[PDB]
Amino acid sequence: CHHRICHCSNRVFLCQESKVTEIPSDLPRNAIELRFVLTKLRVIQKGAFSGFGDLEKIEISQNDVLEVIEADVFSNLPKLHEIRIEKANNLLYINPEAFQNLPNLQYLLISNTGIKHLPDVHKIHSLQKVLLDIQDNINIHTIERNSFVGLSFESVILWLNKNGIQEIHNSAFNGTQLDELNLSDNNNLEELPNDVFHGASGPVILDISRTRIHSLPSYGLENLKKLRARSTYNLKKLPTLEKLVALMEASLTYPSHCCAFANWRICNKDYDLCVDVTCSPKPDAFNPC
Amino acid sequence: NSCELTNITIAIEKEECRFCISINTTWCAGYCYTRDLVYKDPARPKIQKTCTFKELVYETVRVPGCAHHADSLYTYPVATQCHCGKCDSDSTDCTVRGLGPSYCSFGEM
Amino acid sequence: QDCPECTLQENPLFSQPGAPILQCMGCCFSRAYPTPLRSKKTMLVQKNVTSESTCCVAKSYNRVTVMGGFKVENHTACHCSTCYYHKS
Ligand SMILES: *[C@@H]1O[C@H](CO)[C@@H](O)[C@H](O)[C@H]1NC(C)=O
Ligand SMILES: *[C@@H]1O[C@H](CO)[C@@H](O)[C@H](O)[C@H]1NC(C)=O
Ligand SMILES: *[C@@H]1O[C@H](CO)[C@@H](O)[C@H](O)[C@H]1NC(C)=O
Ligand SMILES: *[C@@H]1O[C@H](CO)[C@@H](O)[C@H](O)[C@H]1NC(C)=O
Ligand SMILES: *[C@@H]1O[C@H](CO)[C@@H](O)[C@H](O)[C@H]1NC(C)=O
Repeated sequence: CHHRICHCSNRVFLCQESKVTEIPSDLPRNAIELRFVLTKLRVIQKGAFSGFGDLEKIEISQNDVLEVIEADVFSNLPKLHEIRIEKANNLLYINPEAFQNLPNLQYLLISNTGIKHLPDVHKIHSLQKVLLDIQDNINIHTIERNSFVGLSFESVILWLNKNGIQEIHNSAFNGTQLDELNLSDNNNLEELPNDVFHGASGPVILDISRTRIHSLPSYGLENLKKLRARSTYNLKKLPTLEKLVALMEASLTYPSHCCAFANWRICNKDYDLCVDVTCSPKPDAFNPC
Repeated sequence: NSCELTNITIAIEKEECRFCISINTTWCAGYCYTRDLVYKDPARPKIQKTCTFKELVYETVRVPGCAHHADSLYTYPVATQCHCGKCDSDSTDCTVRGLGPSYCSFGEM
Repeated sequence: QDCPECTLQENPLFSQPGAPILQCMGCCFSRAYPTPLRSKKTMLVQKNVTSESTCCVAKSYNRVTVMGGFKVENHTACHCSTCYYHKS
């Protein structure tokens, strides 16, 4: 296979190097995979990847002159399950109309970009379980109300770790089925408001490791099974096992918290074929319990 | 399983002199066993290993100059131990494809 | 010592006689090397090491229900593709 500027092999198109300044008009509609690496793209044009009814994967990596993702860009793609927006140091803005109806989306990666805000996902409406993985985006400082509603009709995994988050609004997770939520390595994050988990299932897994979070909310943790709070020094007070009923594993900071989980606590049939809280740090060298 | 210390050739790019220098070093490459889970439970063990550095060291090499631009120093990491484990997102770029260890903006081998 | 390729195998837990459950499992190529400077120019957060990795995942499947009530996948095809759960 051969294209004017993009390298091609088995309906897979890799558009690499500085010679690539605009997304080619002559890209075959049958394309399965489309990659844009090391390009001198300044903007990804309004409705650029619309029409590729076969296209299942998109990659936008290592583009140092990309600044904006226009409206209607990720539209008319019934077969797309994966988008990867990686290493885009000058990408500051994403039009709240960029992510359109993507019914088979399974993975959205936004890593190491300069984006000032989270992506607008209310128009995705995927039929699939979605993994929204947003990491190393130091210019993202706030998760606003209803940030993930309409992303999926299915349960969702939300990796919002290693960004620059310091504010989380009430109901930020409303109208969402939260499977897993990772807020770790957002060091400036000082508090989890009480209505953070308002109108949201779960999460089953929560990671607040290496955060200045002082306390957990009174409700919303009724489904929490795994809590990861490594180097979460501002906590010190945890909810009672009457509130964390579902909790079965917990990797915390203070060994005093583990002592409280010990000494207190079937199904028809490595694998968990279905007993107490698997807590750490658990040292006996100093206790105190 | 078959993740081990392999010999590689890397490119050190002196942008100002419009060339790269080749340096044979030791890094990681090989195969790791993975399992795609059949039962998608939120508390399931969704964990995948990759072939990557277990421990590393930094090495400084003298990169030549040309004209109007003097010879500089460049520090690069070297694999010391490889393992099939988690990709350390803190230090590593955990991706599908990179530009290649011997990537140069001005040539090839 | 060797690493068998990513292919369909019978799931021990969910499989039953006459009705096995097929799962993608095996080995895929993954590597690591220092990040080229060209890449470092596009990274707002610097990463000195670069990991290129692929994982054993189902190319296609069919949602089924077994052992009274378990919504499990019966994998029909496998390939080494994108790793979603390999990072720390
Ligand atoms: C919560 O989400 C629903 C849609 O799922 C919406 O109708 C409602 O206004 C939202 N509530 C708040 C508090 O924003
Ligand atoms: C790597 O290269 C060095 C020097 O050429 C050699 O001693 C060594 O045997 C090679 N093999 C491995 C696996 O490191
Ligand atoms: C080291 O690099 C040279 C190129 O400079 C290459 O030809 C050779 O295979 C490498 N290994 C040894 C042991 O010289
Ligand atoms: C899984 O797929 C195999 C092959 O298509 C089939 O024989 C088997 O009946 C399926 N298992 C279930 C539980 O439907
Ligand atoms: C990363 O590499 C650069 C030089 O290439 C250096 O400034 C930095 O200290 C290295 N080490 C770490 C741990 O980032």
